[PDB]
Parts: sequence; structure tokens; C-alpha cells
Amino acid sequence: APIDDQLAELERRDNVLIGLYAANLQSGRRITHRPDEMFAMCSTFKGYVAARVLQMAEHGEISLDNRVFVDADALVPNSPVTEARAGAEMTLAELCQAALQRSDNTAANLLLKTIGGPAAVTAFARSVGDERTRLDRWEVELNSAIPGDPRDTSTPAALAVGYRAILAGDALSPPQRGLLEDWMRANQTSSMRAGLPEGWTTADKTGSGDYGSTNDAGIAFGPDGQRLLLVMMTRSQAHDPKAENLRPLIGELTALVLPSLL
Repeated sequence: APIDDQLAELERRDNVLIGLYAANLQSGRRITHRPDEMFAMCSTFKGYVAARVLQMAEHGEISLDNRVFVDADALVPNSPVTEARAGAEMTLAELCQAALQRSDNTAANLLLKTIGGPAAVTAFARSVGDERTRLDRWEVELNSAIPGDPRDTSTPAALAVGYRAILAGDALSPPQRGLLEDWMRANQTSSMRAGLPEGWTTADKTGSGDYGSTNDAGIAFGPDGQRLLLVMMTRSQAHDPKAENLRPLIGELTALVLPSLL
């Protein structure tokens, strides 16, 4: 594969590992790099969490406007929305959008307490065909991303199936899938968005952790109706827990793969 040699070049140049699953949803064409290698998922588990909340609301197990108390003591770094409401209540729907749109960490912990913790996310993964995702810890420990450590990891292929399931498949009844898509489209964190031409938009979840772990998973929507499933997981090859994250590389990856999918 020639796009295969281009990706090996980016790895060499930046001392990174690139995990990629990119599919054109209309043509059924897919492109892959380390699709089955394990990467820390970091905040990308939040889509599955919000998806499961929506599933549970469908059946009346919970309700989206159910209130949850935000304890100041439960606050954890990178919680821009839950911080504003510490000592008060947010609804589950609010917590979902905080987790998805701003990667609010405490929002995700609260959502995890509601749905059954890390094991519930794993079970969810399995329910949608995702056989590699395992969540083991809470925010913010899950982002530790130690090389070789299987905890809180997935693979580009495994995350693609689940992201496809929840945004373009049958995990949710179609109108609730529509809401999940709207929730992710309003996100303020997209990395891939920078490598897309004018007119394109994304329903995607980014993740960032140690060792430069920088992820972005979701669907890119073309102006002319096109639909691209894009899952990018990258980490430094170095044993530097504090290696720089690779946000500009995602955007560069996005622009690189797009012409070979269209």
C-alpha cells in the first residue's frame, strides 16, 4: 500500500505510532494502519458512555432529565462544565453533553456511576460488536497509557465498529442516534476538523492522555452527502509520559487519508 508508506514516514518523522481505521460509508472502502494494535482510548470511551445512557433512557430505566448532584469533592481536573455547577445538580442529558462536547472529566465519572462503572462500558462495547475495548479505571487515572498496559485500551478497528454502531448503526433507535450525532457535532475539541475541507463537519470524540496518546474517533460529513468513519489513535514511541500530544498530526492524518477514501 502506498498510503501505507506515507504513514510509516509520519511514524518515523515524528517518533509516533499511528493507529487508523478509515472507511467510506457509502462506497464501503476502508483503509487501515495498526487497526488491531492496542492504544489507550482516553476520552473516546465517553461516546460509549453517552450511548449507553441514551439506550437506558429509551427503555425508561433512567430519564435524561434525571438530576445528579455535583459534589465539589468529586471534581477532578478538566471539568469546565461540572465545576460551574459544583454544589448543584445537572441532568443526565447535561452531563452527556459536557462529557462529549468539552470532555468534562467529572461529568464522565458521574455518568459512569449511573451506568455501572468501567465494567458497564466494557459490556456496552461487547454489545455493539466491539471486542477489544476494556475500561478498567475512572477519570483521570484511565489516561495513564503506560506502554504494554492493557488497561483502558482499545484498537482502531474495535473503536470503529462501536463508533459506527452508535452513530450510523442500530445500537440506538434511529431518532436517539440522531441526538447522539447532534451532541457530538456540537463538540469543541475536534482534532480531525482542522484537516477537513470547507463544508465538512464531524460528529467525533477526541481523547488525550500520557505518552502523547491523542485520539479522535467519529464520522466526517461531506457537503455533498458523503460520510467517512474516521478513527485515529496515536501515541509517542518514546517512554516519555509527558511527550507532547499529537493534535496537529490528527489534522494532517485527516487530510492525508481523505483523498484515498473519496
